[PDB]
Amino acid sequence: GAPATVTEQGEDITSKKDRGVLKIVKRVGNGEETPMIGDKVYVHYKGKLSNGKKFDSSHDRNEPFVFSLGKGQVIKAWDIGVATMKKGEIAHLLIKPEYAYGSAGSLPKIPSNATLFFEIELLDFKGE
Ligand SMILES: COc1cc2cc(c1OC)OCCCn1cc(nn1)C[C@@H](C)COC(=O)[C@@H]1CCCCN1C(=O)[C@H]2C1CCCCC1
Repeated sequence: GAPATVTEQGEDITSKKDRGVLKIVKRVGNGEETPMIGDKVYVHYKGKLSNGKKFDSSHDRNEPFVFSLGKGQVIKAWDIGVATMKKGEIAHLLIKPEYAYGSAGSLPKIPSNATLFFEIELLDFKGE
């Protein structure tokens, strides 16, 4: 499925090049601009554990998820990944625990050493 394709063909977008955050562009966005640290970013997403029956989606609430890039509301992988995206882009990210909830996890929601998969659509971003 989608996660396996990211493993096999995804680009490593980490600085350390440790394959901690792998990305496939599923739909190319518009223009050249990508968001700056501090920008408010508006997305739709679906997320799941790799090896789990936990699934989460913005589409359930039928409203975009909004956060400030780099301000710490979301996992490191999201700060790294969303910063690479253009408006209108859809991407798949596969994420090792070091860039998500680590060895500890965050129970009950997130277990120890969980790999996460997301599909993210970057709808818009706006400066502070
Ligand atoms: C729908 O509720 C949740 C969704 C997800 C994780 C959740 C969660 O709350 C229960 O708990 C993680 C542990 C507690 N927590 C929450 C937050 N920080 N720590 C803020 C939260 C915004 C952090 O979430 C993220 O960084 C990522 C990216 C943004 C969208 C949600 N994210 C999740 O990790 C999901 C998670 C995805 C995989 C399947 C289980 C849910």
